[PDB]
Amino acid sequence: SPVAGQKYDYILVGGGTAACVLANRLSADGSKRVLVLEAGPDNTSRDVKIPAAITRLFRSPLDWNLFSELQEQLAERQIYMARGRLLGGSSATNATLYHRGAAGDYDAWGVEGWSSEDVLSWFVQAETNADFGPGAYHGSGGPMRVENPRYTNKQLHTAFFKAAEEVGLTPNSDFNDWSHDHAGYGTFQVMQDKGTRADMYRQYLKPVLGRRNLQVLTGAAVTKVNIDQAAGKAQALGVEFSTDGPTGERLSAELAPGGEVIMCAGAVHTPFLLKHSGVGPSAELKEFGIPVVSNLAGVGQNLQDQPACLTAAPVKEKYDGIAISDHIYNEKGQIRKRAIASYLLGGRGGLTSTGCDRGAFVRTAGQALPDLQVRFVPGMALDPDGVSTYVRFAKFQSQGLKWPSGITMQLIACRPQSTGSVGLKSADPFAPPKLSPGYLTDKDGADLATLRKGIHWARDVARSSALSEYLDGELFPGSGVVSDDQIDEYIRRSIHSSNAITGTCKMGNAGDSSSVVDNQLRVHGVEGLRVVDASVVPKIPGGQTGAPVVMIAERAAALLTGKATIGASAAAP
Ligand SMILES: Cc1cc2nc3c(=O)[nH]c(=O)nc-3n(C[C@H](O)[C@H](O)[C@H](O)COP(=O)(O)OP(=O)(O)OC[C@H]3O[C@@H](n4cnc5c(N)ncnc54)[C@H](O)[C@@H]3O)c2cc1C
Ligand SMILES: CCCCCCCCCCCCCCCCCC(=O)O
Ligand SMILES: CCCCCCCCCCCCCCCCCC(=O)O
Repeated sequence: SPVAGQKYDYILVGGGTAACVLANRLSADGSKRVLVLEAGPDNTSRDVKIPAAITRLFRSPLDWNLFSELQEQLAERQIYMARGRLLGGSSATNATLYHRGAAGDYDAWGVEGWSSEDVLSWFVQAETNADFGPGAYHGSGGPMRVENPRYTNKQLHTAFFKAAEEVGLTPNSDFNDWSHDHAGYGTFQVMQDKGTRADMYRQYLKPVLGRRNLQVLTGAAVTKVNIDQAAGKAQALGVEFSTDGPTGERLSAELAPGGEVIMCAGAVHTPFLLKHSGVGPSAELKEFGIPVVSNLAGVGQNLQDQPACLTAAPVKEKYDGIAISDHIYNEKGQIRKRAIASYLLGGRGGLTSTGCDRGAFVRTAGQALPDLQVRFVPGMALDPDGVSTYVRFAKFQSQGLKWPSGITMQLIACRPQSTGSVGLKSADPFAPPKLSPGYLTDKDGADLATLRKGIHWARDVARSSALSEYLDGELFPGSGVVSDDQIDEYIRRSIHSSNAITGTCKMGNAGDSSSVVDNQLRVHGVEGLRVVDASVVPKIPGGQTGAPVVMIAERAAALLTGKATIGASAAAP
């Protein structure tokens, strides 16, 4: 209906992080008609603009409210896996931490034309940094905004840093500078613009909505990619979607000649939609009577996510009032006047904080790269599940209760060895995917050992003089949890997502049989079909995954507009 009689040069499935970048770059020269189909609504929520309101986005209407299959290995629990559902996607609902990982993470992909030396200029191009000028590792005029956090907990941030120094960890002045080792303690930069969320809707899509060659539909749930097995090769024709949920008429947006469909539905929904389109393991598609168009083993495999557990400790009675929970709420759960004023006057104070923007990368045992990320929070978890405690914190407002003053250290396996999957539980394209995070399933128990040693590291830091000055015992995991076996069980019962999720449409070299796309991001076995989102990441980098997604989208846009090629190698004689 809004696409009737229209031909598009690019159809983007999803309007999330990658999609906002592509919509911007691909519509730039005015020659090409670009359609964006987002299932969620427009990006207008105040809860998206205010970083501390991440607490309100979990388990909300702007989230997919996805739960995993029962995990036998995690005390037989379903795991919540937060995913943004609106223009800007998960960039609109995330913790805003700005990480690229290490040069070694990209070289470890071993994909031609995607080495650390290939990707660096694409990170730098995207970047405007308020605290790092132009140099080998920072750009200055890109659409992203990155800055040092504009909240500082004067006692607790300083005490964390001195405690990490007291246990002998080195500082890292810039976690995105590849001229030095990834490990160390310091401050995570944030995708914020003077303390307001700088999501990829705000930075890439919203500024160009005036473009007549760009059409963005919200409330538009893609149901499958339309693919024709005519001439003698599967050819994308366009995309089926409903603007009215499961009962809506199935509409078809149509490609112009030379048109491509680009999957931008993210590492959960892209492989889900490809399988509904006949692209996936033939046995899984047959299960639900989906005709096999491209028998591709890798689709929905290689799901990598960074699992988390935490410690938490209260402060002494005399340090009551010093935590971020005290900066945001008073003792009745009323939002502090000082926090509102600081946010509106100059974009500072507790409302600019996602809480978890100071920390460390640590090697638990002589690894080539750090296996542990620590996120320090100058406030106290009231649940061993940190995402649950954030939902609790949002619900706490106006309850007339006082949130106890304390700290948390979240431990993340940032370069995990476990993999999971995403597939189908039904033929209905509106049903939730069959989602398996696969936490703690690696053959050697490496991810569990990372988190157990993480808890020992957090206890060493909390015991050090600088922090123990403020603290008064331990709430989580608590004095009941001391042996290696007790810690493992605490981890199984409390492990939660740190919200990465990559690798379900793995990019790979020619000859790599686990790959779903080539190094041009083309889906194997289909013409005019690409994936440009977190799905394509072969091997997850350490740290949060948003900045690598924007880098991949920037480079794909350059490839599709003819501004760049990918690979590299001189022809053999
Ligand atoms: C709570 C949370 C915290 C995070 N913390 C951080 C952090 O601090 N820093 C960081 O860098 N990274 C963080 N991440 C990860 C980062 O946000 C993601 O890796 C990145 O945003 C993913 O980009 P994407 O384009 O691949 O997918 P998304 O941004 O998820 O975009 C996918 C889009 O597709 C849409 N979609 C799905 N199905 C359909 C359909 N059938 N039809 C139409 N549209 C559909 C979705 O609604 C969504 O808008 C976090 C993630 C979350 C969820
Ligand atoms: C954890 C609780 C998070 C609280 C966040 C909501 C705080 C509400 C403050 C009152 C609204 C402030 C004025 C509106 C600011 C609108 C967002 C913006 O335009 O940047
Ligand atoms: C925004 C400030 C809220 C304060 C809440 C109290 C402190 C709790 C720390 C929670 C445990 C670790 C952080 C969990 C981070 C969840 C966000 C994310 O993963 O994207």
